[PDB]
Amino acid sequence: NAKVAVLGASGGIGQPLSLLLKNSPLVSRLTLYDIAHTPGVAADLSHIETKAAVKGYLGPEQLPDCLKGCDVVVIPAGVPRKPGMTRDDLFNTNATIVATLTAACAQHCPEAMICVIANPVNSTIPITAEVFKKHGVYNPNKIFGVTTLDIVRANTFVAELKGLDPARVNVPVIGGHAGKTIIPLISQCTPKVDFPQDQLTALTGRIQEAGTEVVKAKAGAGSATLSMAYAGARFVFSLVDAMNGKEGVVECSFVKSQETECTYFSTPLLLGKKGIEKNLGIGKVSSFEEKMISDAIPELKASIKKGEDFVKTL
Amino acid sequence: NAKVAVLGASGGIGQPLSLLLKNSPLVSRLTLYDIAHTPGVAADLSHIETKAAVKGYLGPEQLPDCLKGCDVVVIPAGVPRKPGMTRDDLFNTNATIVATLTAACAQHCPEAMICVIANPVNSTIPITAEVFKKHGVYNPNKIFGVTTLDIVRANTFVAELKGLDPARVNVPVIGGHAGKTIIPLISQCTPKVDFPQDQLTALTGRIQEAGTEVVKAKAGAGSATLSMAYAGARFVFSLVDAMNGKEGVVECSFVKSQETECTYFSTPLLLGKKGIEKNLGIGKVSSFEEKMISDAIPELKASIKKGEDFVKTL
Amino acid sequence: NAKVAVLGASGGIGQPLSLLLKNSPLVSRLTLYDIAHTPGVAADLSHIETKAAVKGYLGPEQLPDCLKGCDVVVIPAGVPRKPGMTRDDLFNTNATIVATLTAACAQHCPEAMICVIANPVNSTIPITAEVFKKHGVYNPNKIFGVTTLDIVRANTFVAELKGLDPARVNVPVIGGHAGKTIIPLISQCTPKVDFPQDQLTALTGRIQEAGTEVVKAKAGAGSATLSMAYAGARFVFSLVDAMNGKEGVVECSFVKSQETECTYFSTPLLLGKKGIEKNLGIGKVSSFEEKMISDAIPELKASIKKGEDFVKTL
Amino acid sequence: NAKVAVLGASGGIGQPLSLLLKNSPLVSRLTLYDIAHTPGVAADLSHIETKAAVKGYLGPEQLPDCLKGCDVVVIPAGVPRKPGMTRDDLFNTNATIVATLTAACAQHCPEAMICVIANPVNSTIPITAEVFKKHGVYNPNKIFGVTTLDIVRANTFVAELKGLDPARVNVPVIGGHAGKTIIPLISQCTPKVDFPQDQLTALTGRIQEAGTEVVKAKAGAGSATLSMAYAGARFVFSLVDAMNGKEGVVECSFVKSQETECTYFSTPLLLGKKGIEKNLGIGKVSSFEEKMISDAIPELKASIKKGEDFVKTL
Repeated sequence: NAKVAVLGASGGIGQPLSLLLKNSPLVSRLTLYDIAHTPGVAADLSHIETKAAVKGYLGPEQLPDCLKGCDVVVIPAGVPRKPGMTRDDLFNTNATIVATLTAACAQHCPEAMICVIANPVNSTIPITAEVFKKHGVYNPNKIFGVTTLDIVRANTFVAELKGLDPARVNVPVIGGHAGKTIIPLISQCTPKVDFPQDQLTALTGRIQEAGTEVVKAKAGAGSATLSMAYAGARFVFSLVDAMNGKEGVVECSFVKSQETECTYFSTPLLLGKKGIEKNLGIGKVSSFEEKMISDAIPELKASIKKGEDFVKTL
Repeated sequence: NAKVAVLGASGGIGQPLSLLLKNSPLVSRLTLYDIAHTPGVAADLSHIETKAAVKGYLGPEQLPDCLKGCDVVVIPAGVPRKPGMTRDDLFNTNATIVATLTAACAQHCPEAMICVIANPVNSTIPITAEVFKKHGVYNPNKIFGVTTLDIVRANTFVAELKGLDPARVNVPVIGGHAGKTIIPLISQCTPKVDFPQDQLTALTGRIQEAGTEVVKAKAGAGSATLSMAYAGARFVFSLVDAMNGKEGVVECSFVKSQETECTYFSTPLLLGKKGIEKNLGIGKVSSFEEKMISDAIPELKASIKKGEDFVKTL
Repeated sequence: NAKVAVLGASGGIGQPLSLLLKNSPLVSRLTLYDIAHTPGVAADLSHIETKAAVKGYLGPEQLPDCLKGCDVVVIPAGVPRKPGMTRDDLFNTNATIVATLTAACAQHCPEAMICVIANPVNSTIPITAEVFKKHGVYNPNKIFGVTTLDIVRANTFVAELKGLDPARVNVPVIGGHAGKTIIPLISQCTPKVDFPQDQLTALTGRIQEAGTEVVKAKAGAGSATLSMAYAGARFVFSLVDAMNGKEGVVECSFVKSQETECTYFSTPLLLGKKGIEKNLGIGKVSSFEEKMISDAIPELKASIKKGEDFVKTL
Repeated sequence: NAKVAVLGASGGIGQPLSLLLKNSPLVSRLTLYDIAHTPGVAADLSHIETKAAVKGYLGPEQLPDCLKGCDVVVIPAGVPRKPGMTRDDLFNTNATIVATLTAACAQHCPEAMICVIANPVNSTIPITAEVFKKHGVYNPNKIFGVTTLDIVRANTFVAELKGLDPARVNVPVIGGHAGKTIIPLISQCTPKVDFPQDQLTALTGRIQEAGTEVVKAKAGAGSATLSMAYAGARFVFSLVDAMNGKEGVVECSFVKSQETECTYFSTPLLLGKKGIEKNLGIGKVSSFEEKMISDAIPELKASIKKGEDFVKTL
């Protein structure tokens, strides 16, 4: 079974994400990293009656030990938004956080699956790749920008409008994770759904700005933590099931891609033992959906460039 | 199709508990109450792709709306311990919180299952019962002091020592929830385990002081939260399974009892459609376990009387 | 010339108290101790344009370095109250904190003035004294329970009612620091003030419950911090000035005594180079005030015994 | 008889600031505003034996009552930096906070002195000015960006290197408050000091990034709070002294200026009853200092226009 490392385990996302991972029979070893509180979070989780052995590591001195033999590394670490902030306002802090932590992964568990939640994902994935490139252990099949929350939100909002059980809805979401770059493919939704354009546009904008909606609702107490923990655990479970030989596992994720002109893009991915087995690509989309893909590419390029430029300055 | 209310849903226990409940197909409605942050927590959780309708309530005016029509109310509300404190040290603050919240339950959802997590459970359950008596709606088959975390700990520690799958381990734990009153019935464990005496003594002590162990490890940042969320969720699920007619559902819980001279006591309970179907009692125990029961009684009685006396000062 | 150590410098009282000490011409060196955040606190304060050299220490291993050569040790360390709690609810944690910290003082700066702010003062001073006795380093003229806040409050409340400037009001307060052990001597007030018995009783009760009123006003966010830092600073400045040879320095403080049948009591103290120069005693009091002293004695003796018995068990 | 309002009085800066203001004989009315905790902060502070009347206000509804008849308004409200953030990263959040609070000032106490601590000061003072203009109550003599912490730091560092008492050191700092816009005029220091060129660049670098060093030293637990409180208090005292007719009070502050190409600039100001009595200007500076001024102007203009643009789209 899998050894999973959580970098930033003591934060708002990290604690409940670590709880969901500990509850899973797919995990046998769970290592927790942060700069504060980890030993306490680990002692807490270690009492839970599941097989996953839990250990907390504190400070960069113990970071190498945390990473040894890891099959998957999830990185919820990062500063959350306050009302008013854009995801780009977090770029500077989260870029150096992701740069520092992915360097440690490249040095200590370069063969591991790397799942980045830290925002803005549209720049932090490029950063992760370039950091891995500079260490000479670059593998684009094992680096994932976790955009799963966008799919989870689309499913819920569609299900609510159509009176369906969200657990049986699937809405592909492509592009990236910002405004802007979030493209819900309602045309490719299962079960098949039918919305008027004004209702479709409202639904689309709702999915696009759902992160901001939660920031407003929290009124300065941060951004999505619990739903983000759910989405992160879902993606890790999908990846680990696939690594154990489960067939047909498809998740959208922001990865190194030659699907569009963007070197990085989020599409549905067939997962497996090497990570990305096959990029299933964008597929058949509406004219409305195609317009969005075109409007988003400009921003994606900037975000990719910004992230790549940041690594060169190091 | 269960409707569940969480009173204290914005706290360290409450948030991860609410996440676990939201993730469950047993829950169709999840109402969250606190004095702060509930709208943000509910907005966060409402995005998760499960059927449970989530709503946040804030302030005294909204508490009745939160409770109306509930099948189960879980009360993690309360102040946590710091290193050096006993659970009894929290009595004066948490007794008032439990009194107020359980009074609201007696008025607005008297038929619901009331699950009290707030410590010290040995006194706050007596408070809850007396509050329900005052409102003329006391049903001892529906008031539960959640001691599940002790069983979860016992399962984990037994499994670690013997090298077992803790999912397969069930250790009955009786008495109450405070240092000396926690009595692990290792002799009644399934699968049956034999420990040499020195391991048995260290194991029993470890279970009894497990809560203090986590408080120490957290070093001033509170008590167990994530494992208490796990334990609380587990107990709610067992209760909901029983209400849906599932047979053979057994959980230990601190309830109104006849087993000893203590009017409240924790034993294994067969659960059913109206809560406690049958108190299975203490059963056959070792001499060592019998001695531990004898030692627990005076402290239990003292904690029980304290709770009763507090209600008489209201 | 004075070197002052602050034990608990990162806490709610500790940070503002450290700020006030940093701003004083009397302090040459300011060492700050805590189990978290001290380096950031020391760095923050070291930027202030005063002569005191500031350094932050972190964890028990660095406590000896923090204490070496200290002239005055201030101990604001400890857990604050939440609404509902009494000061004795903090006993178990704050007793353990005080016994540990004062044991380090007795070893590493036995000659220093020990100013204890940690509550309950009526027990924590007896604890401090017993720890110094156990190390064979007894000086009852150097151990102070900081009750200054009671005098500060009394001054303010009298001043508000009579329309005076609180800066020019002085009210001796004797006894201890908990509920009815707080005995303000309004008869000895300067300037002379005329209160009828009904207003006198209201004013006295206000002074006695002032700490509880702040806890209620803070509604879960702790106890008095800023006013406590002010009073702690005032007492440390008075003590240091007396150590500089300043004449006629008098402050009420809870110390080991033989003024009443309590072996510990707060009275006006003439301070000097060796700490307590002379205990000025109670002086002449009204009948109302004599009754309060008599009613206070049972509670004080019990708190003293509780504190002393705590050290003997360790 | 100065009435002082503190907007953001419950924050890390606001609480110790409010304490220092409460301790001063210059203040007669102290009104505290925030969105949480102010009643408790005011209760705490109201016990201190000084004459300042203290009142806590809570939420936008009580903001007019807080500001009514104020002579000075100090605004420490704002999100603090975490390691890796620039002050400009805080812009979107803090620009909204400042625009809201200053609009209320313009509506309810338009003749008061407005002192903004909220970062980035280089943009937030322009926001304040434009907001006041939009209400037609613009007075450039009464709006102050509090840069005093830069001077306090410069004094301390100079004094440390030269073995001087920092209380009797004065180093003018000009420009703005962000990165290279901080320009310490070591050539104008009193007493006169000579530094070799290598030390001067190091000394200048230390002063420029001093805020960042405290952020890193706090390692995620915020930015400077206690030194900022000290600096905020110093500036308010200077300004209040001058309003009572005290002569020769000089402070550097980021104000509306015609001293450079920039609309706003920090230089030594002579303060008076009207606020800015006279802008004392940059004065004679070295070639090194002239170079820094030249390099800084492009960044200052950008920050200025950014803040102006923000208000122009409300």
